[PDB]
Amino acid sequence: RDHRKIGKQLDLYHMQEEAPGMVFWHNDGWTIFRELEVFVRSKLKEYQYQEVKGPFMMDRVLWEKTGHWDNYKDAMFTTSSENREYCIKPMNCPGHVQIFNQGLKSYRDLPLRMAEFGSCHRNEPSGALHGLMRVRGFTQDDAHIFCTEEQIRDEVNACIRMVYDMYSTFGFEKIVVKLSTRPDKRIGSDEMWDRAEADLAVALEENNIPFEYQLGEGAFYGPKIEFTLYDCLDRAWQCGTVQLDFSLPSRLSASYVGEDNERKVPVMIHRAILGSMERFIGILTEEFAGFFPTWLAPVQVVVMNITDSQSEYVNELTQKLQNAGIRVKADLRNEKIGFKIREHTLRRVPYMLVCGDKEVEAGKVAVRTRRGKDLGSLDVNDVIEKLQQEIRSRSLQQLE
Amino acid sequence: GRDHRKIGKQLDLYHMQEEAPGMVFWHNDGWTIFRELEVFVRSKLKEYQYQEVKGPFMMDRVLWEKTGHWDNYKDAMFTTSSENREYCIKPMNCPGHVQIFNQGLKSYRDLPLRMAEFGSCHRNEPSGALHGLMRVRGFTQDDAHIFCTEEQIRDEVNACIRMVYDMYSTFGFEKIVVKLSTRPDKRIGSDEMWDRAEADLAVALEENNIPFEYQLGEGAFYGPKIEFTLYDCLDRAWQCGTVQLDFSLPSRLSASYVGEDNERKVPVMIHRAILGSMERFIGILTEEFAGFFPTWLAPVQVVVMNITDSQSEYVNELTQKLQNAGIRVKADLRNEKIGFKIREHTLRRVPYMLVCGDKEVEAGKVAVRTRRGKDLGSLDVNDVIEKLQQEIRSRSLQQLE
Ligand SMILES: C[C@@H](O)[C@H](N)C(=O)N[C@@H](CNC(=O)CCn1cnc2cc(Br)c(Cl)cc2c1=O)c1cccc(-c2ccccc2)c1
Ligand SMILES: C[C@@H](O)[C@H](N)C(=O)N[C@@H](CNC(=O)CCn1cnc2cc(Br)c(Cl)cc2c1=O)c1cccc(-c2ccccc2)c1
Ligand SMILES: [Zn+2]
Ligand SMILES: [Zn+2]
Repeated sequence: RDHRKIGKQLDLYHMQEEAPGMVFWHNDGWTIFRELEVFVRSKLKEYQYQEVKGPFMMDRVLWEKTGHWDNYKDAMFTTSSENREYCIKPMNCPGHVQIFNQGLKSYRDLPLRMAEFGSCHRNEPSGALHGLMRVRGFTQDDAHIFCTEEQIRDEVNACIRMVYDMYSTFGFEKIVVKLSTRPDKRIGSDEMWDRAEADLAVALEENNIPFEYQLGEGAFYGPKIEFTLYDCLDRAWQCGTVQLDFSLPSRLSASYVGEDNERKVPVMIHRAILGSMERFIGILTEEFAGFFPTWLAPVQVVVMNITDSQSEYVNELTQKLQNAGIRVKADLRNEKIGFKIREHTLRRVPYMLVCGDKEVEAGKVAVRTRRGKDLGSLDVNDVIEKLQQEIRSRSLQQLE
Repeated sequence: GRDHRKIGKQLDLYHMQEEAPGMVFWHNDGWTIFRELEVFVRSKLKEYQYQEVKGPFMMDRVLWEKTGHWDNYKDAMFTTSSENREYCIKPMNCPGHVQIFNQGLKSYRDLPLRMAEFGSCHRNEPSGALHGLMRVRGFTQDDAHIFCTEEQIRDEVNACIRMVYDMYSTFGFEKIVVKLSTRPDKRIGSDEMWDRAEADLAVALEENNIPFEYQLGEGAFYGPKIEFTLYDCLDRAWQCGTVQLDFSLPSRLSASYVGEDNERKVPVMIHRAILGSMERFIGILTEEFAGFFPTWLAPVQVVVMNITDSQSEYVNELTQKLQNAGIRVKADLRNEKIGFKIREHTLRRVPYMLVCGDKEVEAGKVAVRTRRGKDLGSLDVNDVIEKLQQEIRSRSLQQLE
């Protein structure tokens, strides 16, 4: 269950000293990444999020207005052109505010939910880098909700539901929840923090989620909820964050025309659920020990003949699976069926569809799992229908 | 007028600002177009048997010095530093593709190896020269590098040419000008290697019956090239596609494979992009169609609306059915005149406006209006869904008539 070992074995990715903590995604690795993106996109649609894409770099002057420069400039990559200094984006929030600030906004536009697969770069110490877990370049399943003070509870409620919804897909049901309260140094009144902490608390209560306080660990600019999932080894992974922000919109001149016709500053909610896509792929690799659920598998089905005699039946079946939208390969090599099964088992291919004379003659196929189980000979169309359902449902469980 | 800048703002596709010169903020509807263009390219990558990879955003100046690009183009590169080490923000994807190729033992059986990437490139271009989506600092290349043997070059150039015209024809671009650039004075390799390389490009074009003009002496140091310039409906020239042979970079970056003789051999590299800059191509398409995108590219493909509050449930039902069919659809149940609603969706360039009166609800039908203003009449819901699915899946340039 070492993602670095499994990563090399299944040709998913590699790292080099020429680019510390920045992943070279190979074909099969990039297939997993993209299917994870497709999955998160389906949830973005289901929870009424926009999806945007921001530039990689923006003027340091803009980043100075955020307050991040003074506190995190040493963790930021910088580059200059024509006597102007640009920061390579470590976060997507300022970029999202720039898009919000294009066009006059009304209370009618709120809540405005803006998601991005945000490419972030952090100048992390090289010596502390570790595989996909501790990197310099990562992709955040990021979103910023612009909303009224009155909309916070409902919007945080929806974030909590989305968190549990997405973790459950991967078989993560043990979640530890922590609400971080007002720190010693903070902006706004004690009243603002009372209401803000209460909003996070009520949202968790509305979802029947038990939690505990991290007293005084809240950010300068608002309280947060943190979600720690536990893998099958009972190891803790902090992935999910919901962070209230009463600072950044004001700092970056974000406003909307209220129902009272007065100009108002929107509340900002930061949330990531997976956190780092790269890290989450790392966690899944170790969770499944490379046995990715069928919907995530680089190659989902290998169709294979026992002898040369079934080659054309394999070709027809491989085309049928291709047409069904399944990631399929034909193994037509002049090798023992045992040799083929062993190789594709080692490559963690969910299903091996074996075609002998008996299968061809009956219009059936013999189904073998990477777990070494023989499901027997089944109707081709019934198997294809079943594989499609398992893939569409993003099921953790293989055919019975 | 068909200014991509004007349409980009009007349809909420993108914006650019002084704090990020020549770099694009893609808004929801613009990012929808970008992603559909990506889906299209990926369909071709599968058909033409390409792998798809993702490389790091930055790599050590030391490696960029090995390529030779540093000496020639250091001023056009963005650089950043960490722990007394200088890094270049990648202006090209080729060195990264070699890095992935160099991982794992390669044999002649692995060739041709076709490696594609939607490659984030950055060029430190003069800020005064930037304009719209056409000249930018940050762009995305529909890039690929083919690692092949000398013998495989002609066949791989042939497939590249077919892919180029396949993609350009999808968008209705049939006027393509082609230029073959031959050996310069300072070049690598034998006169014989250049003889074979130039012939491979020429014969590939001739066999495809592609008229081309030679650009004698204008080829690169490291090999000859074909360039494809497409013309829009205003007869403006856009150089988008390149097929560039490279007998230099694989050697420079220690690329090798085990030949059939079990001896180490340097692979030939083919650089190829078809759209060129994805951002620029979207700009070209925005102007070509004047924001009237073909249905498959349209941010919102269908709007379903009611005549009274009686049909509001039937509209919601039809809206869900269209969504399940894989169509980008929205319901408009607002208390506004039908003439007001249809004008808003026509201005937003929605291909199809589906209207539900009592006659439509009763018959299980829907009235279909095109954004051009053609009334196709009251048609069977399932007939309409299947017609829309076919138009989208075929990526048809034309709407139902
Ligand atoms: C959800 C986003 O919209 C939000 N902007 C954000 O990135 N929040 C952080 C957690 N928040 C913080 O970490 C705040 C403190 N902090 C820390 N390091 C920084 C480093 C830089 Br270079 C800059 Cl500019 C700011 C900060 C900063 O504010 C966050 C939330 C969830 C997962 C992860 C994460 C987990 C594992 C790997 C990578 C990232 C990070
Ligand atoms: C297809 C890729 O695999 C290949 N690497 C590549 O990018 N080729 C260039 C055309 N090639 C050249 O232009 C070669 C000369 N050149 C010029 N400027 C550079 C600037 C830098 Br900063 C560096 Cl590092 C290298 C070069 C370089 O080699 C190419 C090909 C097709 C469209 C476009 C393009 C068209 C419009 C906008 C943006 C890009 C560019
Ligand atoms: Zn944020
Ligand atoms: Zn290249």
